[PDB]
Amino acid sequence: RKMAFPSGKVEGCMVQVTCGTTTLNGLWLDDVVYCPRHVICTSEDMLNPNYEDLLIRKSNHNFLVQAGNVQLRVIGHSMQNCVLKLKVDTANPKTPKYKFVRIQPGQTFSVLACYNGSPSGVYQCAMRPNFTIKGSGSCGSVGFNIDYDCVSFCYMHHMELPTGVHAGTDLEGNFYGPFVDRQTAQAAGTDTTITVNVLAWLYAAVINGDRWFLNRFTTTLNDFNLVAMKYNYEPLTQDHVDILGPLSAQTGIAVLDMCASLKELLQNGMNGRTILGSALLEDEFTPFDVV
Amino acid sequence: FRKMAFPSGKVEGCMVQVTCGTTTLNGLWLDDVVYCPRHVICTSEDMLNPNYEDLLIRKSNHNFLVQAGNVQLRVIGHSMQNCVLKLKVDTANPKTPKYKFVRIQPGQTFSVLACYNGSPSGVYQCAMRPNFTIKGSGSCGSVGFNIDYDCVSFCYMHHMELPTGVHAGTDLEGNFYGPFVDRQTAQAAGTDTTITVNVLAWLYAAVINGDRWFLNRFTTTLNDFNLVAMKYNYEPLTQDHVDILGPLSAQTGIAVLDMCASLKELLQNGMNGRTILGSALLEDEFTPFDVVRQC
Repeated sequence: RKMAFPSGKVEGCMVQVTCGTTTLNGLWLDDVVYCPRHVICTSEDMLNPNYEDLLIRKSNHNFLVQAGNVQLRVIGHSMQNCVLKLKVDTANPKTPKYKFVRIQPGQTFSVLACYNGSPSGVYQCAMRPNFTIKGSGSCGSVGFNIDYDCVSFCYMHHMELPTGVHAGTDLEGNFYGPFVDRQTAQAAGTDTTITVNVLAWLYAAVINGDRWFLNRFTTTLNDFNLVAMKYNYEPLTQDHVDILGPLSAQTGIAVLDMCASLKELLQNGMNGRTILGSALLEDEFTPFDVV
Repeated sequence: FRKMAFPSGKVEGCMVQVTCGTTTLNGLWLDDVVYCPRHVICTSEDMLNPNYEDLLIRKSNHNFLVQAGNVQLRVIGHSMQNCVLKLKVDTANPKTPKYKFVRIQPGQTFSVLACYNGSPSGVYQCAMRPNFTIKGSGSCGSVGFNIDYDCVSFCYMHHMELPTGVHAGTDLEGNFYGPFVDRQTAQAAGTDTTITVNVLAWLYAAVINGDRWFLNRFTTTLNDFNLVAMKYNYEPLTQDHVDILGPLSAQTGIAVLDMCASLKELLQNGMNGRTILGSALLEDEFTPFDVVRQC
């Protein structure tokens, strides 16, 4: 069961930002509301937005920020990459311990999906290798991990792409992948399985006592990558084999032996079986998640 | 289309740790009462055949250490309602949400906040299986809930792990779901069925999301589909069910019975190398309300 983190510490930060005709979600941390800069655009302006120019025509009072029933007073505003930063007259009393992290493809986090500043649901997801999220007016929703009462914020939703997938940035406002906050013809590159996440998950099934998919073979890293890429799997790298090291030594299965198992699995299928609870190979669990 | 849990911060503010003797598990703290599974007072020995009436007669308040994180709560009274043990406490939880104690039917879904000894670890969406079990994740005493307009409707509290890896528990008034007891005795889940009405709502969710390949010009019968359904271990489809799907049929232009034809024709021939919304197994853990609520 993919669990998302408890959302409460992020609910306490979700606000509503409005600029003219446009509303979306912002993130209240101390005395700064963070949100996507395109809150300042019309639909028209999304074709070719000049963000410096649009922002220069704005005062603090053009930005209406409501945390629940209470309108917050914006006393300054500043663009950093594609994120807007509104200084407010009131540090958020509900501010958790928190840090900003940029995550890399394959890693997981929870998303607090909101609508106009009210949290609507939480879900667990992975950053796909093409830098998108297969997910679910949630602009400004944030993705995060919690580690011993400290929320590490890693993602903010910005755009929806033509194939029904989401693109966004870190909280320094820097996009993941080649995407811009422009309604252009940008499209997701070919998406591939997070191979290392399937192997960590295969080791999880050995931990919960299911060994039926194993075989007597082994493989080389190179021969594995050659087979697996023909099924559109991400290359496995020496650094992936290392990260899996602790799962290996715990189940006594060496990594390349599990690689051999996966190769056969892609060749055969499940033959009716399920492994953990699933009838397909799951790539949204990391080696850190399983342990 | 992702399964989504309700946000859990209103429930997080309610989780406490409850220890009696050497036993430790999770409690729910609403106003001046802490709720938790009664088998907290149980010894490894008594768990084979316990007389909860007796072993709680012999317990008094000081036997229950209740900690709200970095705060021990003073128990000032105890009582049992069915299989839930209720603890009056010195203080009343200021984070208590507006709430209702509710009991749900098989095939309804809800969100669980798993906790390890009073500290919430994570949250997932799940469904109450037709055999009254939860396929799920030191979680004992964790609760299930649905949120509607800032009202937490609690519907589940976890008691038992069953030998097949599933979970068994009660409503918040202490009544078990399914033929299970809170003793360490041989108990198993019945053969599980698929939640038909939830599979049909999930097929509707697919035509809304633009995957319409499984549709067929055909119409079938309540009776003749139900025979095709008993043979695949699916729950029978009733008229209240069809009524429940009328919204989604109106929105999509596909009558429930014509969607049933689609379902019956995919139960025999499969997807022939296609998939529904990126999945090849028939998801049965989304209710109608869940699909409407998300579309």
